[PDB]
Amino acid sequence: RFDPGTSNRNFRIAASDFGQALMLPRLYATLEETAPQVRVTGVNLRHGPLVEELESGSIDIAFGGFPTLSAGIKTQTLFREEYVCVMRQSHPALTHGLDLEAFRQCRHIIVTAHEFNHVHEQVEARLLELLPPESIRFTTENFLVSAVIAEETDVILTIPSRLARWFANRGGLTIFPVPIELPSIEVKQYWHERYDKDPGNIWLRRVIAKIGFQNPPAE
Amino acid sequence: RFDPGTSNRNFRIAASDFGQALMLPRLYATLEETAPQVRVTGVNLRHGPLVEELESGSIDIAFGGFPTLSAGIKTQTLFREEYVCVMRQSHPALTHGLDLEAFRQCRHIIVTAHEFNHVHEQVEARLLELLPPESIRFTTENFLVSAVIAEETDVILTIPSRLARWFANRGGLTIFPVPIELPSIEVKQYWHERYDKDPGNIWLRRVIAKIGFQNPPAE
Ligand SMILES: Oc1c(Cl)cc(Cl)cc1Cl
Ligand SMILES: Oc1c(Cl)cc(Cl)cc1Cl
Repeated sequence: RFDPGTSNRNFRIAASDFGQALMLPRLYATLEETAPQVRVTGVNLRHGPLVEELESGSIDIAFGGFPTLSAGIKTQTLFREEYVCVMRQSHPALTHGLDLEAFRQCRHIIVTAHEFNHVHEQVEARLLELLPPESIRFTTENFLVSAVIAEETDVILTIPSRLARWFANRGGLTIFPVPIELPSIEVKQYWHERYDKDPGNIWLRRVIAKIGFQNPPAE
Repeated sequence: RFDPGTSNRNFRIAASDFGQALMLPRLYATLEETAPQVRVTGVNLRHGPLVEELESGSIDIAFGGFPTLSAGIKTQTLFREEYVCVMRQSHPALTHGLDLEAFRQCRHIIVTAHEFNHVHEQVEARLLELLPPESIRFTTENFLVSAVIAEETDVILTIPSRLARWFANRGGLTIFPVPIELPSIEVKQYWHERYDKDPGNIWLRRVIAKIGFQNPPAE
């Protein structure tokens, strides 16, 4: 039996750093108003098979796009996302703009996700195919790290538009279209069928389904 | 064995997400001007022994504070850091003040570092000791994630002052002293003695030793 109003359960959500930054603030009001002793922990993605973390209960929900989670896994598709490019407000390419070749000759920072089997790996692969190897100056596993490096140096960064907009709304980056075609991605929450009937998991699942991920955090 | 002006070597630096965000932008000018094909990859901290990653050449340099790195390891202490608290400018306790009692009754997000054996674990331990368990609403392994969440919710975040001051520029955090006695920490670069004589490693270490970590990134 799980009662949100009195529980002190610590829920663990596996997600990229941006996924955590997107999710947790949108849980705050719900926690404050209805589950004041419930704790939520964001857990970084690891190389091991995520399905086993979900099966054992060491992760309650995975939040992201995880193409290799299937067998033994239930899902709810939360939203669809598209990629854009960002550069800092004082980037010298802004004076005359970029055609596709000038883009390829700029310096880039890449977020790598193939080691975590996160759907961003599809974009990573396309960028690695597109770009001259010497054009790639930085690599990182974390989205927020790459965004703040783009604010402080002349590197181009290709990222989900929700992440881009968060920084653009604060003044630090400007957004422009990716000059090649990239897939859109589906972001979902995932749980193991072993916990499909668990009252705590069900509660968190349903809370997440109520979240508006295109809007500011409530309250 | 190594010439920076022509090298296409990919150096891997292990660090917290803030450490990566601190380090890489401060390498950019050096790379642009003296080593245009050298790539730098920020690598997240992991639960396994970091000494083995340095030993195997899997990581070139570790950057941060790692109290369990010793046998087989050479270090250079780069700077000392102290902690502060941040809260968003629209947080209620802003006016009241942040006395210890009011601090304890606020909601907190804690950056957990003990699993990575990073020196922030010392501050983590002090907070967990003083705060009631119901005061801790969120946990994350990522400093930048926690800063985004503090910017967007009424949680209090206790962090290195260099992260706080820089992060408070955009968006709107207010910095407070922590009403707890906290140690300062030493930030160092770490390498394995096996690569003490590797010319590529030597070059990168000396570049790092010339960085002003108290100043903005060059350019
Ligand atoms: O991991 C992600 C999540 Cl959960 C959401 C978005 Cl929009 C992007 C990423 Cl990379
Ligand atoms: O990992 C860190 C580094 Cl490398 C530098 C500072 Cl100032 C703080 C942290 Cl948490």
